[PDB]
Amino acid sequence: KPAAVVAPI
Amino acid sequence: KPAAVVAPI
Amino acid sequence: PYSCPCPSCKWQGSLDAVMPHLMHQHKSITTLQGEDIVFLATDINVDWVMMQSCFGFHFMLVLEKQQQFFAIVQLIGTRKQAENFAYRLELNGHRRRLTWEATPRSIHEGIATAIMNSDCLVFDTSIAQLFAENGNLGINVTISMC
Amino acid sequence: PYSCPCPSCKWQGSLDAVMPHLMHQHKSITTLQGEDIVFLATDINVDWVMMQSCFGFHFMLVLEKQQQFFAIVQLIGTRKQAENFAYRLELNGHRRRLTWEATPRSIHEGIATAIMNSDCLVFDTSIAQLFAENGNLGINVTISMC
Ligand SMILES: [Zn+2]
Ligand SMILES: [Zn+2]
Repeated sequence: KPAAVVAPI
Repeated sequence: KPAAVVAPI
Repeated sequence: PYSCPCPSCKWQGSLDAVMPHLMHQHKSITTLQGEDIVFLATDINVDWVMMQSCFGFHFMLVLEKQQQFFAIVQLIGTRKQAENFAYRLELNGHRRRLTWEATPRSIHEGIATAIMNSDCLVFDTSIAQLFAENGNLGINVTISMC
Repeated sequence: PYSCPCPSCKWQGSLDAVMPHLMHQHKSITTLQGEDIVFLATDINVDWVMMQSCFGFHFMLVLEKQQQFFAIVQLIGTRKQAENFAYRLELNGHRRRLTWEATPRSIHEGIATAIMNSDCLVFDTSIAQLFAENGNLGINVTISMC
């Protein structure tokens, strides 16, 4: 699967 | 499915 | 040495003596035969306990309200025996489903430790209300071998 | 009239104007194409936001830490459009799996109301730690039509 590495707001 | 009707301790 | 798996009993003994103990002294715990059952806990406004029998074993099913609810399954057996199973707990309500899947604890591990780590199905009252009828909560419990 | 779905923006407008708004003014939100993806949120010790694109629509994926964590999916679209979908959120760790399945909220419904009712995946820190790498939490998000 595609994955997004997400940083916090 | 079989079901059990359970009272609280 | 094994202690009584029921969530006021100070009984201790061998593993082979656990089932006889539960049957003679805790006659009020219901047992259901089958690997896919509904644990219907009533008046969720506390511990509920039943046993599920399948694959030649007995599993203790526990719901506790401490508010948060904790649902867990424990094998009346050793850790080695428990590692051959997987359990699934599912709440189902109007177009919502919460599912928890894990290896059952042996009764030697107990459930205090699993509960304190939220190592089980954990849901709070608003959620409980959401899946529940009229203060009655149906938990679908499924056990499988791995 | 629709308001900005991002969990400090006071933008308001038509439904057709929502996507252009997000693309021009919130350029830092990542979008992933696909119906089965991993939302890998980093440093869980707060809001994380991304968008998932599938079935010709855009879904806003949100994780918020208020400690308890709330994970939710919202359709950039109407309630009527949202009712044609089901989403699944799954945490996976060592022989443990927590799953939440529901209908995505429209952005008109917002997520404050769903969050306050625990109408989403709700888990606390001990659980978060349990499914997480080194302060990084992978949520598998799957969207399907019904
Ligand atoms: Zn006893
Ligand atoms: Zn905005």
